[PDB]
Amino acid sequence: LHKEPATLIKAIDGDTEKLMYKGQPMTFRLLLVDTPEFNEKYGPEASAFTKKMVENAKKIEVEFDKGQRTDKYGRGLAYIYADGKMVNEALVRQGLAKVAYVYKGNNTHEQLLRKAEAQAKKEKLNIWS
Ligand SMILES: Cc1cn([C@H]2C[C@H](OP(=O)(O)O)[C@@H](COP(=O)(O)O)O2)c(=O)[nH]c1=O
Ligand SMILES: [Ca+2]
Repeated sequence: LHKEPATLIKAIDGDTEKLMYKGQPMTFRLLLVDTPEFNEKYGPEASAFTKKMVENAKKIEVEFDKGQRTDKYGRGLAYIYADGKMVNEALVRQGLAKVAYVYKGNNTHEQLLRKAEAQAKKEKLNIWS
């Protein structure tokens, strides 16, 4: 897989964000994770965590996996990086997301994110508390 440029347009919530990719605005849904909705427990925290991470970054990158690049809603499906740190992993490591929606053929970072979930779960963080 390879990283590609993008710039923040607007944070949306824990696992969706509006980015400019190849010069076009797109809503991106983070692969392999599920954050609570804003109205749910930990949803406000998930939203703030992603928003801070992507807004503070000097450099946003998108990384598509090997399979479908957009979902049935027109959202791009990617790993998003903020100054080289993967937002998908960082949410899971903090117990602000669950590993979820693992579909074969877009699951390259599955095991990395499960390792992070296991550690958030150990530490009883947030969703695991
Ligand atoms: C993360 C992801 C979600 N989706 C679809 C599955 C779900 O369909 P349904 O809308 O029918 O429940 C929905 C979950 O996204 P959200 O967690 O953002 O709602 O997005 C994919 O198709 N591919 C993906 O990789
Ligand atoms: Ca969600």
